Amino acid sequence: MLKKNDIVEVEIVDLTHEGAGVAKVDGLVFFVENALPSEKILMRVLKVNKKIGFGKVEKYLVQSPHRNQDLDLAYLRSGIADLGHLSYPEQLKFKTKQVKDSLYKIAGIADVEVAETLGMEHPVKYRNKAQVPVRRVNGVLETGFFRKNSHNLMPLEDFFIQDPVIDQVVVALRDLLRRFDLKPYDEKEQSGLIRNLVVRRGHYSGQIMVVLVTTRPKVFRVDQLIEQVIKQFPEIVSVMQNINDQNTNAIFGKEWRTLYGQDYITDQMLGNDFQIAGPAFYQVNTEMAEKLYQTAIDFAELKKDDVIIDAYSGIGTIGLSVAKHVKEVYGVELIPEAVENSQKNASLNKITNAHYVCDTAENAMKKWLKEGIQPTVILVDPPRKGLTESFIKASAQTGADRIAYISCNVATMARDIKLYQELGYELKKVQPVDLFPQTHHVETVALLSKLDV
Repeated sequence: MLKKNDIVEVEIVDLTHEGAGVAKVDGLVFFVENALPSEKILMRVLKVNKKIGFGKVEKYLVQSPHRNQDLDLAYLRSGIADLGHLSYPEQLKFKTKQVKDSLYKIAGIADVEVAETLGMEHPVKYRNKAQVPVRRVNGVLETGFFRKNSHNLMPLEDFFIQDPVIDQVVVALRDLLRRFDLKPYDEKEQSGLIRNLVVRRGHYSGQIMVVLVTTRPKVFRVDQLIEQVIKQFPEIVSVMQNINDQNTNAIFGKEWRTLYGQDYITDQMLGNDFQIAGPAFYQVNTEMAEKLYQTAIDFAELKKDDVIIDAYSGIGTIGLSVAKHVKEVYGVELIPEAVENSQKNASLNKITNAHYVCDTAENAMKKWLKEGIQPTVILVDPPRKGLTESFIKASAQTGADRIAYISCNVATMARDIKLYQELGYELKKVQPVDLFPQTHHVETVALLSKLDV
């Protein structure tokens, strides 16, 4: 029976969703960082639980031909790129396999085509938004990212999967915070001023918003700091302050202040302009979010007479992306300011057939149906937990023939598919999309239809 710090020769026989190698020794299932299937390693036992254990590679005996040798290990240990040590073609095959297995094991479905995962051509340097903690590390204010399962900042300048100009702004801000003697936040002490930096840069527009996330309102000589950072980065259009005075894992507090310029940037997606506030949700991989939405559009076979419900519409990106293709878009969104933003974004693009309600999806559907609206397509991008039975039955009660389910969690998608099948919908096609390349994340578009069943 294995002990911690034992060294055992194992063959890696599987890979978890989150990118851990799997070995099976002495009745236990071991999870091993930075170890790929068919690799043979000397494994250092780090921890033994009842049915599972944890290990480390002491030495590679056989390295996989699918290993990417050039990845800095910082990106695995920060969880920035959980699959970054796997060749990109095998990353895609793995995400495809996971979708297929979920549909079979959860929904009992084995006869539906699952397309190979849509990948990114140069799957690096892509995020249009940084959220970096600011902490003192080794006595110096640093920017970086937390080690996995911790709040220990790893100082980083190159974030691998982030816009390099954003990386440069974060470094310039780091150095200005140092020159101006501004103190980083200390979670244990609840001391200091600077908690986080959020930097958004338009993928297409290059417009930059700097958010200083601070514990207190007053930031000494911040006007001179702003004066100098905009000298280095004239593309900065907004310097915002968010005050978070709470002991919480949430990034943002309630109060926002504009210190310079605008309180938003403008960026483009599928040909439309979007005004993006500090706390708005906006896909960080614009290049692949465009392909994701294009996939749902293609699956739904959108016609100019279709009436679309954009369920959980946010600041409007999905419905406004399809608005030019369909008769009417009805968006439901629970957050009123998001509805405000989606109305502004419709107006900015002169889109007049997109209408938003702030309500629950069930109540909006009830009222829309009472108003005579006859939905024909529902586009829904549920949270990780999937849809409720109430939502599924309500969406089915609308009579909508096609439902494009944009999932960030294949497991809850397969569960929801089962109920839609009981309700008379057929699962027609499935397309995984690599929305977050180099990571574990599997995004899936599923087409459900009660036509031709």
